[PDB]
Amino acid sequence: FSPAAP
Amino acid sequence: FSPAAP
Amino acid sequence: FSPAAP
Amino acid sequence: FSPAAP
Amino acid sequence: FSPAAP
Amino acid sequence: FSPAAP
Amino acid sequence: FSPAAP
Amino acid sequence: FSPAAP
Amino acid sequence: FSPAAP
Amino acid sequence: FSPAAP
Amino acid sequence: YLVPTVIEQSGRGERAFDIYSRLLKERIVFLVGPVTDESANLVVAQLLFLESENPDKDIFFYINSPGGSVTAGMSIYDTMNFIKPDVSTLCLGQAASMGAFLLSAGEKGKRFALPNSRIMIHQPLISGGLGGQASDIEIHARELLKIKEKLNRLMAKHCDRDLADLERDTDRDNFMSAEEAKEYGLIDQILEN
Amino acid sequence: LVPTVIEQSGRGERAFDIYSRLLKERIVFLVGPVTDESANLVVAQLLFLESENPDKDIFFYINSPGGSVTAGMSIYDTMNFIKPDVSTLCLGQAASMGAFLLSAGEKGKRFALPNSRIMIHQPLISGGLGGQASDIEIHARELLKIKEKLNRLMAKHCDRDLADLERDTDRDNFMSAEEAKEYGLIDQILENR
Amino acid sequence: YLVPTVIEQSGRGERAFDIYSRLLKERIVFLVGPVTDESANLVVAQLLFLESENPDKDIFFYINSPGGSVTAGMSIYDTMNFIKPDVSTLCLGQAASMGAFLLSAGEKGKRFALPNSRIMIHQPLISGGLGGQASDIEIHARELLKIKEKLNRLMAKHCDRDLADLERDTDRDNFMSAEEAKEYGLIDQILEN
Amino acid sequence: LVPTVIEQSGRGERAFDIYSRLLKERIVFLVGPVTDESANLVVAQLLFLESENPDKDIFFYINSPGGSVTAGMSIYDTMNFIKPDVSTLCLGQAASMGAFLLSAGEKGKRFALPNSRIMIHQPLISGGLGGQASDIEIHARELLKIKEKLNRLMAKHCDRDLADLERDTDRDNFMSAEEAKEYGLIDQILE
Amino acid sequence: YLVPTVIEQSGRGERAFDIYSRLLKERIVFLVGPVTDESANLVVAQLLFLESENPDKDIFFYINSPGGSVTAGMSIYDTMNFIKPDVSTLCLGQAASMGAFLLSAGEKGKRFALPNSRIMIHQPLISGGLGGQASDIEIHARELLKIKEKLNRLMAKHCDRDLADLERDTDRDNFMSAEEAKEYGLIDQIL
Amino acid sequence: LVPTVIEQSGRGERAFDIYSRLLKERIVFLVGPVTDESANLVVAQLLFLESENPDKDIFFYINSPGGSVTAGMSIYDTMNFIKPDVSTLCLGQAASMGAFLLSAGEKGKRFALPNSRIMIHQPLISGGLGGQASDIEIHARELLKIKEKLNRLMAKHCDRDLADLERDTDRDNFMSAEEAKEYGLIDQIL
Amino acid sequence: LVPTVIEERAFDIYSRLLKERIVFLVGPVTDESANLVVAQLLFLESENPDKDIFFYINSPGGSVTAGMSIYDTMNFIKPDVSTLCLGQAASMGAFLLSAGEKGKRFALPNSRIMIHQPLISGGLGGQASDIEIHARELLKIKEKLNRLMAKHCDRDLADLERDTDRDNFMSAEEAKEYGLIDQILEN
Amino acid sequence: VPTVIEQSGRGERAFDIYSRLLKERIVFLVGPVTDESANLVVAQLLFLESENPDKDIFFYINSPGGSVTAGMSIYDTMNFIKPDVSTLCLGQAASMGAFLLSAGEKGKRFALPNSRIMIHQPLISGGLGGQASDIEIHARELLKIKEKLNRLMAKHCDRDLADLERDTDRDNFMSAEEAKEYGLIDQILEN
Amino acid sequence: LVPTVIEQSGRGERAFDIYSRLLKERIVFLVGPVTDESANLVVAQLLFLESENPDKDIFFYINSPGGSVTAGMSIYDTMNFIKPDVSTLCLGQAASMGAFLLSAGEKGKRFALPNSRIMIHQPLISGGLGGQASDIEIHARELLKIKEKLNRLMAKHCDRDLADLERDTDRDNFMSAEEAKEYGLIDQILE
Amino acid sequence: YLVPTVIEQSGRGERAFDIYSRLLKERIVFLVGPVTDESANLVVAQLLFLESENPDKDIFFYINSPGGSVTAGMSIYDTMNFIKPDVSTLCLGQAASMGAFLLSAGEKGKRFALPNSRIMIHQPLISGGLGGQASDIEIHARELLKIKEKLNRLMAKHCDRDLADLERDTDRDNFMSAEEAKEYGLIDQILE
Ligand SMILES: [K+]
Ligand SMILES: [K+]
Ligand SMILES: [K+]
Ligand SMILES: [K+]
Ligand SMILES: [K+]
Ligand SMILES: [K+]
Ligand SMILES: [K+]
Ligand SMILES: [K+]
Ligand SMILES: [K+]
Ligand SMILES: [K+]
Repeated sequence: FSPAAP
Repeated sequence: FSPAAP
Repeated sequence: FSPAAP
Repeated sequence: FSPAAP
Repeated sequence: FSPAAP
Repeated sequence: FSPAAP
Repeated sequence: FSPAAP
Repeated sequence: FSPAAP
Repeated sequence: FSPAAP
Repeated sequence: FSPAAP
Repeated sequence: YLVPTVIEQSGRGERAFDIYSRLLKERIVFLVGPVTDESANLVVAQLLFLESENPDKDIFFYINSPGGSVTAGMSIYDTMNFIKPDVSTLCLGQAASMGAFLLSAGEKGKRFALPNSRIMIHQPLISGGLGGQASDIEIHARELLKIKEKLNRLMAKHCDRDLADLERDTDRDNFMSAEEAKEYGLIDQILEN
Repeated sequence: LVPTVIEQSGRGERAFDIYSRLLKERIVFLVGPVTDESANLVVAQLLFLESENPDKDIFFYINSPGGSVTAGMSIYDTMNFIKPDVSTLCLGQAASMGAFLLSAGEKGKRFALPNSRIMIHQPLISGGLGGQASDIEIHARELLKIKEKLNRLMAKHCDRDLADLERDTDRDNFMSAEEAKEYGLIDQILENR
Repeated sequence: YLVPTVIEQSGRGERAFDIYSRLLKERIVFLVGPVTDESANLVVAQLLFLESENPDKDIFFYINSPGGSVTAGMSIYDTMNFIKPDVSTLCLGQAASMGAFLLSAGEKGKRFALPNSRIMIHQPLISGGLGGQASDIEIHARELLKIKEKLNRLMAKHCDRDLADLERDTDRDNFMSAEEAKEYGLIDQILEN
Repeated sequence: LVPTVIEQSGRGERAFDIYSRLLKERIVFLVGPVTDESANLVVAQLLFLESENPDKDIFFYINSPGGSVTAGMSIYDTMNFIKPDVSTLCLGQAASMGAFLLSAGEKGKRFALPNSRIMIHQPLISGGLGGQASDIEIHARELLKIKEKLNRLMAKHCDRDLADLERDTDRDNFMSAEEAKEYGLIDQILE
Repeated sequence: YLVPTVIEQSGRGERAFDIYSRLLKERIVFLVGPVTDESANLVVAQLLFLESENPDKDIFFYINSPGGSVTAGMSIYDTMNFIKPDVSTLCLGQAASMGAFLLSAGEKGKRFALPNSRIMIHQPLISGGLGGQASDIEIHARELLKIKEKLNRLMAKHCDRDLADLERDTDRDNFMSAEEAKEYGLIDQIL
Repeated sequence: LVPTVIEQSGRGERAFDIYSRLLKERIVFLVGPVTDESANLVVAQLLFLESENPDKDIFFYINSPGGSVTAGMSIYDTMNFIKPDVSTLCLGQAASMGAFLLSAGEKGKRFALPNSRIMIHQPLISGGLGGQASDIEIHARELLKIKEKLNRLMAKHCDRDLADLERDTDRDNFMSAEEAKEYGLIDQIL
Repeated sequence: LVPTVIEERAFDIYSRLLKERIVFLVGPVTDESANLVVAQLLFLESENPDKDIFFYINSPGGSVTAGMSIYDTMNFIKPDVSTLCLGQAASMGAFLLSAGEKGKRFALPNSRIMIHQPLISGGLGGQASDIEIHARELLKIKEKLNRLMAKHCDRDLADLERDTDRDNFMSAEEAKEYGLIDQILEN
Repeated sequence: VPTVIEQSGRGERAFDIYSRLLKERIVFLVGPVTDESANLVVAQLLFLESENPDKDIFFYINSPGGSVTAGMSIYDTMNFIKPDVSTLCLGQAASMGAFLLSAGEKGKRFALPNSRIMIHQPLISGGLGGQASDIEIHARELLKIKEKLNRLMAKHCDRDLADLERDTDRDNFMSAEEAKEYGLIDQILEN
Repeated sequence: LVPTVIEQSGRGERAFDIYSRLLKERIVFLVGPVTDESANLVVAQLLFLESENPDKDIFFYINSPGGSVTAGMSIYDTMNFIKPDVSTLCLGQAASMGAFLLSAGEKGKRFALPNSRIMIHQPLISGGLGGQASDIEIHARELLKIKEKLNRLMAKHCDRDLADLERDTDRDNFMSAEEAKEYGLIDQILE
Repeated sequence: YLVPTVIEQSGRGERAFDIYSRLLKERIVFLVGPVTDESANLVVAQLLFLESENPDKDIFFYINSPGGSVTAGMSIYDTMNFIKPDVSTLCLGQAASMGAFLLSAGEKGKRFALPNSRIMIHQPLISGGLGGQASDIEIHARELLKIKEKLNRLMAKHCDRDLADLERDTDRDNFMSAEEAKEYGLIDQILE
């Protein structure tokens, strides 16, 4: 899940 | 239970 | 149990 | 059951 | 059981 | 059953 | 299953 | 199982 | 977990 | 466990 | 369980009775707990017996039931309608499903509930299930639907209401206080003292 | 086993089970969990005693963990309907519906023994709610209706506000006999005399 | 199981009795086995009946019990203390927990044990669980502690001892011979022949 | 089903279940496991029989595998308290608490049928001890007091030393009627 | 199950009896089904009762049993031998194991079987378990063998045969017709 | 426990479990009851074989008592969708959904071994229908749609009149391989 | 037992289809079956954030929260997630199918779709207060699912409220007509 | 299940998909928190730090909760190690799951738009049984846990202690937006 | 399912399950109940790590409710025998034998994480003591020998009076990480 | 029940082992938990293998067991006695019943216990089980008594003690500390 996780 | 039953 | 019941 | 018992 | 009960 | 009980 | 999936 | 499958 | 284990 | 096993 | 013994006075004779047999002498009949073939038939038997004792006096049918078997309930229903005496009905505790049906079936004008009684109506349900061939399931589905239709038709007449109302109001569980059942037309009067 | 005791009458030295013997003194027991059958047995005894003498007090002895709400309501409505004052007495414990009925006695004549324990709480359900959301909403709603009604009637029994009972039944509330009296659930604690 | 039938040869009658009803006639009451609401209430029922037969003659309460429900026991306790007749207690076999509590509660001077009876006392136990929320467990723990405190306090009075002694000596299971129980203050006399 | 039987009476005819009939002759049965309930019934019968006549013998017939110790003790203490001599008779078997009660009959009036079996041993517990070490110690200690008391009481019954009973109950000890007599458990064997 | 009520018209009056109590009145006693402490003690009570009613008249012990408890069976046996009345025995259906023991124990000359009756004898068996220390198992092994030796010995005396005959013939299940049972010496006559 | 065998491709020496070995010759098995997992695994193999070669026949070996209809339909639709002819062969038995899938093979390429057993019948439900009449009506209606769909699709597989399938599936109908061929359910017996 | 296919490299047949960006949801939706799906979706995106992903659903439904984790992943990632119903798509399965990229939601011709309101399997037990909290939450689930389904189907909320009141079975053609899927794949 | 290829710069290597995601510093907590599942998380956190102590770690949570002691081992690890542990809720974060979610590095606590959060006080099932003393000791401990949990959640959420006490008395369900408003997470991730 | 990780190094690179990877850094886990199998596994790891380097510290991570006394002691004796210092670290909980082993770590090197829970008490038995009184006394006496030994060793581990341990282990004794340090059971809390 | 993987270094290579196989290379063999046919035969298999690797080096038999099957225990016992290598025995945790028997059976001088090990010896038990004819019970009682006699005779010899002592001291459960087991003659040394 990026941004931002990653 | 009267009246009325009985 | 009296008094009072009975 | 007789004779003989009873 | 007497004496004493009863 | 006697003698002796009863 | 193409086309189109894939 | 051939013929014919395969 | 260091310092100090390890 | 040495000495002595092993 | 233990059922207490009480003494009735007669014509200088004295009679020991279990308390339910004693209440039966004043023409009170109980339906308590689930409705089964056996509990329904016992009620039928008592209704028949009371009529033969006196075909003109009212009978007082006391109901505290979650319901139960539909065909068992109908055997009671059909006996209540057949015999000459008015069968007054009274709800104590609760009258749900077949229990409410029978409560609603009492002689019009003589359907009663105690103030904190709970009444509940809904459509037929089956537990255990339908299993087998599609043909058999269709047959039983059709019968369950006929039952649904007939019970609603009969309930509508008991409540003096339009069929569409009963169909709307039994789609899911419908809980009523004594006043709401009275408003609905399911009973006639709420007893206080 | 229930011991059999001998009562002398006019032309009938009869054997009675000990509970039938105390019933003759207008004492009715509620012992153990309240079920449809145990509650209805009580209703029958209450109706019978009123029949014996509509003016004398009735003495309702309660030792119960509570039980079925509707079964309890059938006892409640009977206590209120019949002409005799129904005195209540708590021996052992009166919890939930047992305490409800205890508080429901004729005001002034609600008693507890000194080491009696009373407990009140909001309704619990065991078993569960299944399954469709629409159905769960209906039963949840009904459960909340039962919760408020019981709290409301209790408020009247105790001469308190609904908000008091809602606060004080939120979780299990154990009371000594003295606290139950201070609360308004009973009138007097017996000891001797 | 078969309870033998016994004949009592009155004068106006020859009477058959089950053997325990026959013993009830001489003011003997049994508490045998676990103390339950129903076994306890049966004892209460006999105590009240015996008082009505003669408010002045001693009653003899024979105890062989490992204990049971605290609230059921308290209903016997409060009944023992309320009625006018002195309640003699006799331990045969064993009197444990609430059994020991009730034994020690007999009229002082009239509490007995047979020479090989076993008496045991301890703090309250629960079997089953404390569930579920922390708030609820707190409520029930506090209640258990009040029961603990109260039982120690009352036992201290029965035994004519310091509260701190009962607190110390009931911390774990405390078995006493008939002689140790007399020396402790739980009973008055050990029966000879 | 228990057979019903017509009583020989000086006041008429009375129907009885056959056991109530035998109770009229002051015969009391202990059959099967000793429970609080089976024992309290015996206690009630002993007391009742004394009440009918405090001087006539009572005949206590035992066919029992034993059972609850405390339940057994209630019978024992009742036997010793009441005025009537309580004769004991073993038919079939008297094991454990059964054997204890048999040996507890009035000296001289303890009987066995020729093929009866007697068995004695040390206390057994079933279920188990749980759970905290402090608690197991307390109960172990109570069990040892019981073992010694029972041995002590049995020795007096058998006119032997405590040490004999300790030795002879360490494991299961089965006795014929004759061996039970020689041991001192009963007085006479019936013919 | 329902037991029929029967009317006896005994000169002048009228008395209702359950059908088994009715046959007891004619000194007929049933042992039916498995022998337990309760079913055996029930038989014992009836034998004693019948002896008290008339100590000189024969008693008729009807047996339809697959057997059961050895100690329970022995309490019946000893009562049969002890009481003054001759206890005639009759096998209907079957008499197996302790059932056959009791059948063979009837007063000699008065042991009967119905013609299609089945009789079976064998050595003692145990069900369940002896579990424990070798010391405990040895003890119970020895007790089981004493029982076996005693039973063979008593059966030999009942059948008027050699111990060695009984030892070999009870090694495994030994089914006998009424005729074989008579020929063996286990019963006297076939009805 | 499944035997390991050696295949020899070119620069090969490949060990295979014996079923993965038969899969390389475009043989796919349906054995035992049809479930979501057993049906989907077949689907995955059909798709894979198509990707290896969209033109070569695939050989679907069926020894099955049947099982889930919807699971069976996922196999059916995959058979009809993919470009390769899916030949079917019944060894042992093809009952219910099993017989349905056997009959669904490419016409001309439906086979049975001489002692195979075929059985067709109407839809069943195992377990029960509870609880409200409205819900029971809904599922009963759905079951009847399945009965009709399956009879119509089966009639098309067998080249027969609908009324025949309706008549012949009312109760369990056991067919020998010859009767199934005669019926139009398979094409040839080996 | 899952067969092994060769690509130099040997694969279980499902990992072989994952390489062609095919992800399966088969059987009941649980935390574990749903999270495995989420992981494969994230992985396919890292391999190529622009190529479509193909989500094959043969499922009777299952856990709602487990279902939402898949849903929120399908919506979050850059690749279009095409959905295809083979066998059946019922309840949460039907929800995930209708949630595929609009224009790229498919069914095989004899697929079955079913939608209904949330149910509880087992019980609500305990204090009335607790039952109210959970009843309230079940109704929030019902309301959200209806609004989201309506948006998936491009229909008014009132349509789904009416149409999920009881078990609602659809053929592939009916699912397409309803707005739940876009095309039926013949061959 | 399934097997995935990571072609490194090192070489081509087959991975199960979770090990593949672990390489990107993604750690999963899925399902009930047990001693085993929590310790596995602790091991992955420690391992990721040794690989690189400065890069963020991404803790993905889909959990109904479970054991408090198992959960605290995860919590203290999140707090001890140098890397920021970002938390992300997919599906649900309930009880200890919510606690752990709220424990992510402030600013890096995330939820997906339809994820669900639930918080409440500690409960026990199975039960507390036995002696009053023992029950008191465990009640006291359960109450201590409740105080610690409220105090830490209030600190995690930047809220007053009295708020958390109020809002955890019973099951408190929150949407992602409500969880954000409460202080439980920082952002809701849409695309 | 245990994640697979890659050790990069001077070897090239190898694949490890994550726990084997942690073992390489001399970290050993005791998680969950102490059984013969889990304990011996720990023993094997202690012996192996010592053979790898008899001078480097070993790090024993404990999250355990306890379990078998005898199994626990096998770990304890191995900790005390081998040359390496065995540091102990409590995450989640160390209860009973878990706390014993925690307390047994090299003095100066016993650690707990800030929210770890420690519990100590006297020995318990579950299942029960059943059979002969002779046998129950033997097992009671042995349970009491165990109680005495543990109190004496814990007292030595904690540098406290024997009497303190006896009083403080009489019933379940829950401690925070801070209270455990104050008690002398651990040396430092790692924030 | 994961079993850690460890790495061994040696001439021309690097090799991966489950940790118990790793300890087997150093001639350490475990008996852990109940003694069964399968656990006993596994021990027998490891003993025979170690002898074939080197018939003169000691073997180290680590025992943590509550006991178990007598015949299964005897197969280990007879194997210990047969092979050329000395079988040192070491008790960790506990050696009870057949566990204590095998412990006492190590090469004399090389039987060890860790300081907190527990030893327990007692007479043979059969778990509840037995049905049959009096003849069959006699046969199995007799056999159980032979086993009892053999075990006492063999234990007395392991312990260099009088038979009458073992008979006396195994009548009921006999728990020993490591120190007591050494005083009794059951082990030789306690390791500190
Ligand atoms: K009428
Ligand atoms: K009134
Ligand atoms: K008094
Ligand atoms: K006497
Ligand atoms: K005779
Ligand atoms: K095709
Ligand atoms: K997308
Ligand atoms: K950090
Ligand atoms: K060390
Ligand atoms: K050797």
